[PDB]
Amino acid sequence: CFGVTFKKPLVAEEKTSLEPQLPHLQLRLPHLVGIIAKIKGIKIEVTSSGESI
Amino acid sequence: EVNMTSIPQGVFYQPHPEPIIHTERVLGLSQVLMINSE
Ligand SMILES: *[C@@H]1O[C@H](CO)[C@@H](O[C@@H]2O[C@H](CO)[C@@H](O)[C@H](O)[C@H]2NC(C)=O)[C@H](O)[C@H]1NC(C)=O
Ligand SMILES: *[C@@H]1O[C@H](CO)[C@@H](O)[C@H](O)[C@H]1NC(C)=O
Repeated sequence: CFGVTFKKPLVAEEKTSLEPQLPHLQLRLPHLVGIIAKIKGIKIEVTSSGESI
Repeated sequence: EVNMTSIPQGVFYQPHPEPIIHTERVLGLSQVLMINSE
């Protein structure tokens, strides 16, 4: 209109959510509980010698 | 010693390295951040 140009109003997103990126250390000692559980049950068997004889 | 140069018409030029924007219009907006730890 005349010399000036008119532009439409811009709609705005109401909310934003922040989810930052985190470094991944990738440690291996955690989630190894099964090995500890296996260590718990060694179960060495010893039979008395001389009771039979 | 000294170093010399004669300005021809008494007009010199300065670098002036900052930009010049020449704004057109100003807008206003609203927004919510919603910080959550979950
Ligand atoms: C949290 O634990 C999850 C699951 O172990 C990790 O997600 C894995 O990430 C690796 C590396 O990018 C991928 O190769 C796997 O496919 C992912 N698995 C799943 C199920 O998503 C996640 O990286 C861990 N978070 C941190 C910060 O270490
Ligand atoms: C000033 O002039 C001398 C010679 O007259 C020259 O050796 C020197 O480099 C000059 N200094 C400048 C241009 O900064």
